[PDB]
Amino acid sequence: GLVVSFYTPATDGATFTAIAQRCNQQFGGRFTIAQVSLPRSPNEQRLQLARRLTGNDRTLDVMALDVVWTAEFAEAGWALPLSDDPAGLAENDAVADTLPGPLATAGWNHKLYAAPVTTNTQLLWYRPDLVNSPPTDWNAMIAEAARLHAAGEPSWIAVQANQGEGLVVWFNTLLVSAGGSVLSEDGRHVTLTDTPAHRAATVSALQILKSVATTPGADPSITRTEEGSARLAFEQGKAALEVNWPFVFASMLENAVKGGVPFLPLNRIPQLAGSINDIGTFTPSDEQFRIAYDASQQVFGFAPYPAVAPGQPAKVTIGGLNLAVAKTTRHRAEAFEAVRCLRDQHNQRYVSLEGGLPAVRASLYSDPQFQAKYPMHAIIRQQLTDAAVRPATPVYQALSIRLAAVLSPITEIDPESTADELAAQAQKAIDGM
Ligand SMILES: O[C@@H]1[C@@H](O)[C@@H](O[C@H]2O[C@H](CF)[C@@H](O)[C@@H](O)[C@@H]2O)O[C@H](CF)[C@H]1O
Repeated sequence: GLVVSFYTPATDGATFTAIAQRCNQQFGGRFTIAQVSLPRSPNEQRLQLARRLTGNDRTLDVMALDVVWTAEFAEAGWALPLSDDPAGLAENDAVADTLPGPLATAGWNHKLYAAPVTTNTQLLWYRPDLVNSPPTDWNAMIAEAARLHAAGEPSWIAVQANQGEGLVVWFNTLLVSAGGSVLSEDGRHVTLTDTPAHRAATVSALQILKSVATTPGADPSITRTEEGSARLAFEQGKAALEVNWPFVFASMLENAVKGGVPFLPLNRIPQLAGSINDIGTFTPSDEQFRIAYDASQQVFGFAPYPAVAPGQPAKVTIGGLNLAVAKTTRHRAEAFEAVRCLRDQHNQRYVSLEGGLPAVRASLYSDPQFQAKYPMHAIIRQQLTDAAVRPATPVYQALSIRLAAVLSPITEIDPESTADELAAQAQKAIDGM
């Protein structure tokens, strides 16, 4: 029958292709979901969708949106409200058995405009064979990197952050962890420097960025304009401390079994031969998972994101993907039916355990069979419960571009003057209404 197109980030395309294929067996031949890839970069993801939306591409049906695009797509009319489902089932489905943090990212002006499908929060990943106890706060991270450099050990702090959205995410986490905020609750005022407490938070965050950027043994890549991968730096043994989203867990086991991780030669364990399937994905039996995870524990550990204020946890910026029905769709009923099928319990287990993307269904985090394959589950749920959020505003794309340009390169941050420049650039973004 008809085709429901399903646009997703390219890096997640294989995972969502698998989910769509499962969802296509359950539709009685009434319709088919066809996954289509978008570039890497949240901003260029959005750009491609916005061109199709303003050009009235009537073949565009369902979109996997970064959590920061809700306000823009809702206010533009590009994402239909879930109440536009002709069956009237979308809103109840979106909230049922779903964590509240993700749901907050899917709303605008008191209505839902998307159904959460994946969420995200960053953890500390470390080498337990080199780092005796994982740092609990950022001054401790700095000290550990220095101690490693002095011992001749890998000294990079690999943070998934170059000159774009990941850098804005890191800054947002530090800022909110210190008690600040980019914008006011209603999104209409810049609150980086408007009170002494807010200015103090912004300065504290900038001081941490600058300190990490200039630790002895820091990555020479910080200053340049090119793109590096924290995940790959750690897998290659260039860093013993990494701050990243939890997809690095699935990556570490898979690439180790393939032979791509020098300090974790799972490719030399006979019991793991053939645990890569014929499309290249690590798909272990229960016993193979136990063998690979036990081996990995010697060289790979995880821990909460480091705090800014010692003594209590960080407030970690939430990430993820929400499923929205485009206003261009010719088939609203089937597009909303597809959204419900894409986020069902079976496909949520799959998106976390094979795709590396945290599920949004609360039940999974209370499910011992899921917990046995997703060992980070408790820290992830804790960090999603008291999460920082990036500002929700229709001009987010312009705000993030202006913020990232001030922050980058982080070696050139000077906390007091950079704080004022940030506030002035943020103000230009929201002055564009
Ligand atoms: O498509 C990928 C995605 O771009 C990127 O997304 C994550 O970082 C972004 C940049 F900070 C956040 O804006 C986003 O919210 C958050 O999920 O890494 C994911 C895997 F962790 C991928 O699935």
